[PDB]
Amino acid sequence: MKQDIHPNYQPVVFMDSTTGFKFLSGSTKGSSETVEWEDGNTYPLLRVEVTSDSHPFYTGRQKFTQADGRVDRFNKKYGL
Amino acid sequence: GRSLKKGPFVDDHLMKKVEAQQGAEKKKVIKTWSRRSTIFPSFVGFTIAVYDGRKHVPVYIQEDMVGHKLGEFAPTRTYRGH
Amino acid sequence: NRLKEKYIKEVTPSLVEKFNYSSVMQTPKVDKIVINMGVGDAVSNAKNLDKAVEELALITGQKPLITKAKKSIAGFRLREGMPIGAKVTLRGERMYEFLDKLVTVSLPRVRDFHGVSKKAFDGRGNYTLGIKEQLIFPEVDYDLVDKVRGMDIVIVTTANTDEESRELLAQLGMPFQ
Amino acid sequence: RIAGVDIPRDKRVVVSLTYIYGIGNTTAKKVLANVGVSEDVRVRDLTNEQTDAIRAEIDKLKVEGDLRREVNLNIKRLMEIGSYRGIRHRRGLPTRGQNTKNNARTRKGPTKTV
RNA sequence: GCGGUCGCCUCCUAAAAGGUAACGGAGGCGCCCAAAGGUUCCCUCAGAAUGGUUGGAAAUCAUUCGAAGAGUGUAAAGGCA
RNA sequence: UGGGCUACACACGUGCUACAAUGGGAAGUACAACGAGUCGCUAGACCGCGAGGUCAUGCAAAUCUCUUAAAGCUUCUCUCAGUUCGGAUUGCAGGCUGCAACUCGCCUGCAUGAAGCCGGAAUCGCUAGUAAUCGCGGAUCAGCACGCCGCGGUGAAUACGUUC
Ligand SMILES: [K+]
Ligand SMILES: [K+]
Ligand SMILES: [K+]
Ligand SMILES: [K+]
Ligand SMILES: [K+]
Ligand SMILES: [K+]
Ligand SMILES: [K+]
Ligand SMILES: [Mg+2]
Ligand SMILES: [Mg+2]
Ligand SMILES: [Mg+2]
Ligand SMILES: [Mg+2]
Ligand SMILES: [Mg+2]
Ligand SMILES: [Mg+2]
Ligand SMILES: [Mg+2]
Ligand SMILES: [Mg+2]
Ligand SMILES: [Mg+2]
Repeated sequence: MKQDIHPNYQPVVFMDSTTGFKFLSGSTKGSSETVEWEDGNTYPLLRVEVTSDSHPFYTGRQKFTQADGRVDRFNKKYGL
Repeated sequence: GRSLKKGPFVDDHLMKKVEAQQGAEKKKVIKTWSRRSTIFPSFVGFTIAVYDGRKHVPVYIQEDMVGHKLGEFAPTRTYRGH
Repeated sequence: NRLKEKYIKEVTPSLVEKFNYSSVMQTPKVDKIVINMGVGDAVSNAKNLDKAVEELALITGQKPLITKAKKSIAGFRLREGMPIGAKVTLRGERMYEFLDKLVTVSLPRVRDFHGVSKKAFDGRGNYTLGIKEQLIFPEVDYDLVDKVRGMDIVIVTTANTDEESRELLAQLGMPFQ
Repeated sequence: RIAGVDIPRDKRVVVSLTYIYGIGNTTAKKVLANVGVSEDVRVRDLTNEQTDAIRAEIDKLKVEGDLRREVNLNIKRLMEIGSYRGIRHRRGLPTRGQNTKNNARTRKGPTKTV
């Protein structure tokens, strides 16, 4: 790998702030904040909104009523 | 819209007409002038010939159409561009 | 490295079992990842190409190769050789880390994400995912970007069939529809 | 940020939230009241805890892509049943009884002097 | 007479050496390159199929098919992987 | 009985809302007049985010109600952004009136958030409690007005002059 041309690349642990699940990868992004890690090391911490451990499609668990047929809607609206 | 307490509306004669045909494996066209009649669940599978002002346009009532008035499927004006 | 460990420990035996491989060498692996940013707008303004190159470099951790029109075209207007489009090649640890980020963070951040296509296989076991919009990668900073651009991420594997490629990618983590 | 939309960082939190499709002023005020967040605080100054609580409250709602899908599904359903409303949607004419001899620009598009 | 032509290069005419005419059939030249030369090293094309955001027949990317169907500054013939 | 008079590639009249900071939003507080009311105006209470609903009260009225008017004034916020401007359009869910709201009513709530950055040629009204601006009531009216008639609140600039 040629020297002095590529972007700075350092290890970094990122966390899905919704669930707190964290794990380590590499990125060109850094943070003014850092955290420790297993194996006994410290890495910059990158906060993330969503990951595979929280995204509805990944988890399979839905969050709505899956719509309602119009016949059922009619019967519910008019108590029939 | 129409107050909930009143419940849905359908002309009684039309409701009787559909009731008479509820027990029909092969249903027959139901001719009506009652555009104001709502589409009830029992209407599904029927074909209602709604008067549009000059002729009875047949409308096949699928279950997706419930909640709508009959006249919503019988346009009264014909416009083909200028 | 975590994704590599997954591949070596859990994925490999499972693939061998499923596809009845005589030798471990037959186990498919992700050979390389080629991420290409097609920038035809460079003709109208090169600064767009410069910013696209910068963004791709930030995403991948490597300086991209700035490709040039190999042929001259009228509606695309390159007396052959003008710099339209760029790419990056990832292998080994960098490739595995980038793929892990792609599966675990970047894709979840796609607007109204319902998985990834399942017919997007070349027919020889190489997959390619078309990102419509950047900013799904945390490095993009979502403000330095002036024009939203996408990319094509080609995962080239040693699999001989799209079946094997799909199995490998699913086991490595791929939200197929 | 919150729903995949980067709300203005320097606006007060209610105004920033309003930029989320499916959230109006009333909805933003309601979610902030439920979470316990003062409306005057600029979003840039929000703490991570506040942002996470806001994200949970918003996720409780239907917003953004799903809301667009639902509304478009309703319009498509009208079109496909072929109601008067569906035909109005199809031909870009007012659907709620407005007169079309004049005005109706919002649906018709810019006037074609021809 | 008027019209056309006058020097050089390539093909056919040209009759399997060479050469061979016509106011015979077709085209070019009066340059260009400071690398588009020499050498060392390295590389192999054109298209097609499929997949892939902007992107469409066709820009960039990937895999297979692909013996030359490309390229060789500039006409043609010969030659060159 | 139903439909149409409500159509819609367009052209032109008359109005409403806007394009913002002399403003938007939030909160507090003050001052009218003209008119209408019996199966009609409806107090007060409770329910509902609101439209409104229920119970129920006075009044054929200088007695009760519609009716604590809005601009206004005092603070807080917003900070020039097609925005906390705008409110078209559309989705959903509702309240009424009516036998009935699809053609084809008004209004409310949530959601959405259009063009629009002060307007070419040209053209209109106005000389004072006038223009501008702010509300209020009434007729027709089961329900349906940015239109008309009427009422008051605040409230200016300009007129050298008769050549055109
Ligand atoms: K109409
Ligand atoms: K008009
Ligand atoms: K008007
Ligand atoms: K103010
Ligand atoms: K109606
Ligand atoms: K004007
Ligand atoms: K009235
Ligand atoms: Mg919003
Ligand atoms: Mg109308
Ligand atoms: Mg010879
Ligand atoms: Mg010879
Ligand atoms: Mg050469
Ligand atoms: Mg009649
Ligand atoms: Mg008329
Ligand atoms: Mg402005
Ligand atoms: Mg006078």
